[PDB]
Amino acid sequence: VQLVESGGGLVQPGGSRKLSCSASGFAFSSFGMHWVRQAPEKGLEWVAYISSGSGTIYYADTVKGRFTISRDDPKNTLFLQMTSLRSEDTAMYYCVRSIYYYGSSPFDFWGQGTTLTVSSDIVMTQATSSVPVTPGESVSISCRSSKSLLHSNGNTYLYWFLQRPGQSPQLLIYRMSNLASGVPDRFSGSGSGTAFTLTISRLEAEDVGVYYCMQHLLTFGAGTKLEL
Amino acid sequence: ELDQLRQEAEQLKNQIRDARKACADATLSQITNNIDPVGRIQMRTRRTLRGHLAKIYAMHWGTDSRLLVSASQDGKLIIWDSYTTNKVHAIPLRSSWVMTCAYAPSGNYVACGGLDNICSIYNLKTREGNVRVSRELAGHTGYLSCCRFLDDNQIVTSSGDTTCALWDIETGQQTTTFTGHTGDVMSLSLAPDTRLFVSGACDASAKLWDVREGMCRQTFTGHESDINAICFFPNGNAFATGSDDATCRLFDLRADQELMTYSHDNIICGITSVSFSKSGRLLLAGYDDFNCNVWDALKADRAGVLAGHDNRVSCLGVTDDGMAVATGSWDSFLKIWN
Amino acid sequence: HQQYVIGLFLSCLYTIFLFPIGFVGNILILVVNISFREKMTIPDLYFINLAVADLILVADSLIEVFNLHERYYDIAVLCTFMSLFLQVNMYSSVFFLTWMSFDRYIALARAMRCSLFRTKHHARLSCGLIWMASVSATLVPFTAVHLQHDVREVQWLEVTLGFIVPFAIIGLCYSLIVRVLVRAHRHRRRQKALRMILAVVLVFFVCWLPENVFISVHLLQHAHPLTGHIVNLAAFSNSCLNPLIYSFLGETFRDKLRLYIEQK
Amino acid sequence: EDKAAVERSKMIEKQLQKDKQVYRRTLRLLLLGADNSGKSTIVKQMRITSGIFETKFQVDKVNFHMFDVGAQRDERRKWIQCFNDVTAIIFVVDSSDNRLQEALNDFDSIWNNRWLRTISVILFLNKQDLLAEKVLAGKSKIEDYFPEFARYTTPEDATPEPGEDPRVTRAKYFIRKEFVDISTASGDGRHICYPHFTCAVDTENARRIFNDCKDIILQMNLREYNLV
Amino acid sequence: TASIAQARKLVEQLKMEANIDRIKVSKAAADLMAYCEAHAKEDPLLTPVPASENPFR
Repeated sequence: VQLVESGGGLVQPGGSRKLSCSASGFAFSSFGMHWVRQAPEKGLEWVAYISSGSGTIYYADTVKGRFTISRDDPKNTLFLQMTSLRSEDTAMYYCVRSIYYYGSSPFDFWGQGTTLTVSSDIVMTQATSSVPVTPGESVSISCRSSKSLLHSNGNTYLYWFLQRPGQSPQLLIYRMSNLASGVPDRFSGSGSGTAFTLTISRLEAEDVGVYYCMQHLLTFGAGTKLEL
Repeated sequence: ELDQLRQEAEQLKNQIRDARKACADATLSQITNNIDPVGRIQMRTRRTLRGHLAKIYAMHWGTDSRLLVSASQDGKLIIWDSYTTNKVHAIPLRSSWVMTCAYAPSGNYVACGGLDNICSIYNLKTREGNVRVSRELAGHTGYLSCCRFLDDNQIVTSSGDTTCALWDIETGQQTTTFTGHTGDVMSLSLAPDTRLFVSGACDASAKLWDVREGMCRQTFTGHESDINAICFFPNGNAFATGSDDATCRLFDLRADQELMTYSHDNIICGITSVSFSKSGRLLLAGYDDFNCNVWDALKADRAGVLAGHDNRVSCLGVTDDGMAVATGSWDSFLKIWN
Repeated sequence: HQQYVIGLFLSCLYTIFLFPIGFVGNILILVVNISFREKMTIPDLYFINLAVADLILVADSLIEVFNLHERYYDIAVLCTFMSLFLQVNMYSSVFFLTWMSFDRYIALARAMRCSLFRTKHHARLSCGLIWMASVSATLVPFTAVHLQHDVREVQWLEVTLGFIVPFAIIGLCYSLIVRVLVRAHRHRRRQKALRMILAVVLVFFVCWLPENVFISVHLLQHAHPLTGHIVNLAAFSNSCLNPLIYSFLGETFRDKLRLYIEQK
Repeated sequence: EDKAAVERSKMIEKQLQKDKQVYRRTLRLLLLGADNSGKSTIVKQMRITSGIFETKFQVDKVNFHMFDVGAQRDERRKWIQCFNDVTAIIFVVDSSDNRLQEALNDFDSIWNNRWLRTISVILFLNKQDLLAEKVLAGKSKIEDYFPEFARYTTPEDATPEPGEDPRVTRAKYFIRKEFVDISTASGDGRHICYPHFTCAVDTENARRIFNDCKDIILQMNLREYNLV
Repeated sequence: TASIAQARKLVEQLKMEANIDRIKVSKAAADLMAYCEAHAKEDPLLTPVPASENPFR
C-alpha cells in the first residue's frame, strides 16, 4: 500500500495547479479517496472527497467551486485541480485512503503528501494544546464535540490520528473504540458520545507526537502534542 | 475368518442395541408431557436479501450475528449486512459449482467449497481492500459437502468421498482424516466446545468424532435414508438430523440413542437443513416442499411454518444471538425471519 | 319490426355464451396470476394487462347488451368519460395483442441472443408504455378536435390504429412464428401451438374486422342500428374470447389455476 | 458513514447485474457418460484431484458452458442435484461397446431422476464407425447380449447415410431405439431425448448441440408463453 | 487380507462403541428439558421480542 503525491512547489496566488497521487499496492477503485491539507504550524483540515467509482463528491466550504477532485481507476491516480489559489492554500496536501462498509476502517492509510506553497461544521475542540510527560506514563488525551457524535445506528463516529514528527498521520482508533490494524494495545479508546478520551497506557519513544481527533458523522481537532 | 469376524461384529451390534434399549426407560415425550407446549410460533419475513443470480446453496451467520455469507451456484459469495440489507462483499469464485460456505468465528475468513473437491479460504480483512484466496485445501477425492471453522487456522470439512478431514490452514495439509462413513458425508455440526463434531452421511448413519483424537466415538443409525442435515443441540449433548425420509430425529450423545422423532403424515418430503433456536426449544427444519416447518423440540408437534419461499429451501441458519433465522432457497433469495 | 327481434336475439346469445367467458376468465386470470405473483413470467405481465383491459371492455359491453347507453347519455361529462375510457381500453387491448405477438416472435424465433431485451423489467416498462400510448391515442385526437371544434380524420386514425396496423403486425409476427414452429417440428407437440396461433389470429380478425369495416364504409358514405349492434357485439366478443384462447386454452396457465385451486 | 456503505452496495449490485447479463446469455450443459465412451474426445475436439472440467465454446455467437464431472464417487445421486435447471444433459454412450446394458441403466437413472425431470437429454451414440466395424466383421453380435435384435427390422423412417450397409443401419437404429424407448416411457413432454449418431472426430458435434439447444430453448419459451 | 483387515477395524470400532457406558434416557431427557427451561427467557424466537428491541424492525 503506497500513495505518493505529485505536484507542489511555488505558485502565484492567481495561478492554478494540479496535485496527482498515484496509488500502488491496493485496489484503488474500491477505496474512496480524500484530500486533507496540513497548513504549516497548524492542524489538519479536510479539503475534498471522492467516493468509490467516481460517484458522490464533497468539498470543503472554503474550496467548494475553487478546487475540483478527479479520479482515474485505470491509472490508479487521484487528481486535485485548483483553478484559483490563495496564501491560505499553502499546505502539505495529503491523499487519504478510506473504505466504507460495516466494520471497515476509514482513513487507515495516508500518503506522504506534497507541500504546495503560494506567494454547520461539527467543531472539534481538544482540551489541551500540549502535554509534557515522561516515558512510561499514561496520558488521557481528551476532546469534545459541538454535537453528540453518537448516531442513531449506535456507534460514535470519532477517529484518532497520530502524526510522528516528519511523518504523515496514522490512524489509531476508529469509531471511538476500535484499534486500527498494526496499532499496539497500548492505546485505548473511550467516550460518552459527546466527550472522548484516548487513554494511552504506556508511552513509547515512537508514541510521542501530535494527536488529532476527527469526526465523521469533516473536521479535525486542533491537535494535542506530546512532549517527552 | 470373514464369517467369524462378521459374527463377532453382529454380536457387538446386538450388545450395543441391548444396552441402548436397557437405557431406554422413558422417552423425551413422557418427560416433556408436563412442559406446556410452545403453542403457535409465528415469524414474519423481516428482510429479503436478493442479488444472487442462481440457486442459493448455503449460508452461514457470522458470530457478530449481523453479517452472513451466502453461496449461490453462479460462483458468487456475498457477505450481507443483514440489518441494512447491504452487500458488504461480493467474492467471485473460480468454481461456479459451490455446495457449502462457512464464516470464520473471528470474521476474518470465509471458507467455500463444492463440486471442485477444493475448500477455498478467502481473507476478508486484507490491507488491499479486496477479498483474496488465502488458501486452497485440496486432498478430497469428492465434492465438498460442508465445512466449518474450529478457529482461524483449523477447518473441518466433509466430502462426497465418504470422509471428513481436519485441516491446518497455514500448512494447507490435513491434520487428521476421519474415515468410517459408508456413504457421502452431507453435513457437519461442531459442538459448542469444538472438541467434538457430528457428521451425517448417505449411509443413513450419524457419527460422533473427536477432533483431537481423530476417531469415531459412537454411531447413530435411526434413519431409513440418507441424512441431509445435522445440527448440535445448544447444550452440546444432543443433535437433530434431517433425512430424505421426511423426518427429523433427536439423538443424545450420553444415552447414545434416539430421543425423539419429528414427523407428520402430510410431511412426505425430504429435509434439507435443520437448526435449533437459542434455547434449543424450537427445531427449525427446511424441506424440499418450498417451505420450512418449526418443531417444538421437547414435544413432537409443529409450532409454525416459515412459508414464503418460491422454491426448495436449501439452507437454514439461526444467529448465535438467536434473534433471527435466515433461510436460503433455490429461488435465489435469502429471507430473515423473526 | 324483425330488426329489434334479431338484435335482441344476438344480445341474449352474447350475454349468455360469451360474456361469462370474458368476465369470469379475466377475473380468474388476474386472481391466478396475482396469487402466485412472486412466480410470474414475462408473458404473465402481458396476460395480466390484457386481462384488465378485457375485463373493463366486457363490463362496458354489458351496457351494449340491451342498449342501456341512453341512461348514461343524459350527462355530458358521464358520456365523455365513458367514451374515452372505452376507447383507451380498446386501444390497450389491441396494442397488447400486437405487443404479445411481437414478444412471442422474439421469444420463439430469436430465443438465442435476445435474453437482454426480454427482462421482466423491460416487460413492465413495455406494459407501461403500451398503456401510455393507448391513453395518448385516445386523448390526443379528442382534445385536438375539441380545440379545433365522429370526425372523419379521427375515425380514420381509429381505423388505422385499431385494426389495420395492429392486424398487419400480428399477421406478420404470427406468420414468422408459424414458420419457425413448423420448421422446428419437421426437424428432430408443436401442432398444438400452431393451432393456438391460428386460433388467436382468426379470433382477432373475425372480431375486430366487422366494426372497423362498418366505420370505414361510413367514412365513405343511423340507418344501421342492427348492424352497429352486431359489430359492437363482435368487438366485445374479441375481449370475451381473449382470456379463453390465450390463458386457459393452454397448459401453463391451466396448471397454475389447478395449483391455485388445490392450495387456495 | 453508512451512506458510503449503501453506495458500496450499489456498486456491488451494478457488478452483479453486469454478471447477470453474462449468466443469462450463456447456456450450461452437463456432460455425462461412462469412461469407455469418448466424451473426453468430444470435449477435446471442441475448438472453443478435481471434480469438474468446464469447457467454453461458442457457436453462432452463443456461448456454451459444458461441464464434465471429473473426480467424483461412483454414485451420482447427490451431486446431480446441483445441475438441476441446466440447459441440457449430453449423455454420451459407446455404440460399439458389452456394457451397453450398463449405459442403458445409467441413462434410465438419469432420465428418471427427480431433479432432472425438466432437463432434456442430448443423447450421443458415439463411436458409430466402430459399431459399423463390429457389425461387419462378425466377431461380436448384439444378439448375444440383446435378444430382440434377432427379431428387429429397420423402421421405414431410417434414412441410410450413403455407403452404409443395411446391417449397420439396422444395428445403429436398434441401439437408438433402446434409448428412445427408455426416454419415451416416462417422457411427459417436460423433457425430450435427442438421439444422434456421432463419431469421435465429427466436427458436427458442436453444431448438433447448438441445434438441440435451440430446440430445447424453443420448447422452454413455448411452455413459458402458454403455447404448450 | 484386505477384507479381513477391514473387518478387524470394523470389529474394533464396534467394540469401542459397545464398551462406552451410557446413561438413562430419562436423565438425558431431563437434562434437555432443564436446559430449555434455563435459557427460555433469552430465546427471542421462543418469546417474541417487541419491535423496539429486535434490530430487524
